[PDB]
Amino acid sequence: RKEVTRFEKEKSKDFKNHVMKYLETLLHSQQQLAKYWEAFLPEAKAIS
Amino acid sequence: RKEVTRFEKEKSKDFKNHVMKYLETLLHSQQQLAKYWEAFLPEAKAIS
Amino acid sequence: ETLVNHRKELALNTALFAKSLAMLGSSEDNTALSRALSQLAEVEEKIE
Amino acid sequence: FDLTVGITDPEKIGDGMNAYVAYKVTTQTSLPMFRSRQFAVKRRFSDFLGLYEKLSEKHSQNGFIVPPPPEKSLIGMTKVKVGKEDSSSAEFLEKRRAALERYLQRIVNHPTMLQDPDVREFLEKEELPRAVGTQALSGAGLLKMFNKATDAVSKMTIKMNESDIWFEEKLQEVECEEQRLRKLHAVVETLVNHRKELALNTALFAKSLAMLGSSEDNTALSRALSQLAEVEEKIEQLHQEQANNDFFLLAELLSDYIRLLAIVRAAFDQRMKTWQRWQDAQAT
Repeated sequence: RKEVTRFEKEKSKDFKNHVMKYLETLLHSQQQLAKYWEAFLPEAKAIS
Repeated sequence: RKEVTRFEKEKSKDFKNHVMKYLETLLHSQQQLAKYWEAFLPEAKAIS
Repeated sequence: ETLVNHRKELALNTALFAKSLAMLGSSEDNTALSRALSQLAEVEEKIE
Repeated sequence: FDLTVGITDPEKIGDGMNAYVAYKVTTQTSLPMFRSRQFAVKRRFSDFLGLYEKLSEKHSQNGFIVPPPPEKSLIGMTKVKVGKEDSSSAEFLEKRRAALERYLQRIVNHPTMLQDPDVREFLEKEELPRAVGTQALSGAGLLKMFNKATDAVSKMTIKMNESDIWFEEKLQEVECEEQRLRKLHAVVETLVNHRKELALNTALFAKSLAMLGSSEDNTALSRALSQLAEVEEKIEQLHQEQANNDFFLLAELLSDYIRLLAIVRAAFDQRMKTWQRWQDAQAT
């Protein structure tokens, strides 16, 4: 039962792994995506 | 041949239709996408 | 038109992903994960 | 944290299919049960998973706690439905590194059972076994399959207790959980298959943009080609790297989680067997 408490702690840990997954997902998605948005709109002022 | 010149003009027109397609694509993609970015990051300061 | 067919099971696949988020977010008390469900399902539907 | 390690250099041990790759493992661990703060061990897998099975039978006889799997080989062409080696070539070795990092963290999690120093010195030294690690001697599991018939008639006399009245809610709960996660595993890997023809379809779209942008002088369209093909490839590699790496990692996570569930099923099955041992002992 103490080991059961331990693997609900790793339930918290791998749920936290999905939490940090969506953390880096929102992070790299936003920074890379909006980075080439703000880098490719000033060339798309009028140049395709 | 004058009709040929006319349908190269509509070649210009439907190429312009794809041009205005990517124009509205970049427009609505950027404004809607970055709109819920700037509307969902201030709630994701720390609230998931 | 193969992509037009492709996107339909894309959308059903990611919609059932959001539904499975709503499923597997049960039987747990990490309520930040519950808000993550309630925000991720709807932004997935926006992308959809 | 005190566990600071580094695992590099997937060095092969010659030619074959799914046998042995050496690992340069540098360990800079604190907590002076680790000897001298600077070790660099060369460890070959598919050799200490037999040590892990000695650990498995050990905690079967004494009720200890083992960590996540030190995943072995003989998996690319056998026992897996299926596995690919070009994707394995460094990356499933990194998945071995992930399972080994969880191995390290949970072997620190039992610190008194971490002070079974024989296996700790086995891990932090080099005395590597030979290449005979591909055989089948699972006759113990065969005898478990034989004793399953006695299990099926004694399980009610097991169920008359009180601790399983605390436990069986977790049993039915983890049954519906394992059903819905094996279904979600399958649909996740269906998306992992889906994204490949997604990426090929949109890449051939960019190539067809480059095709049909010929035979025309509307040079803004040519710049549109030259910008759209590369931003399509950016989107391609972006959702491609997400769509494989985290999906198949969460899949390995649930997979060896199911392995942990099966071995704790076997753990209270051993508790059941020792239960009926003292039961017919006091009867006779």
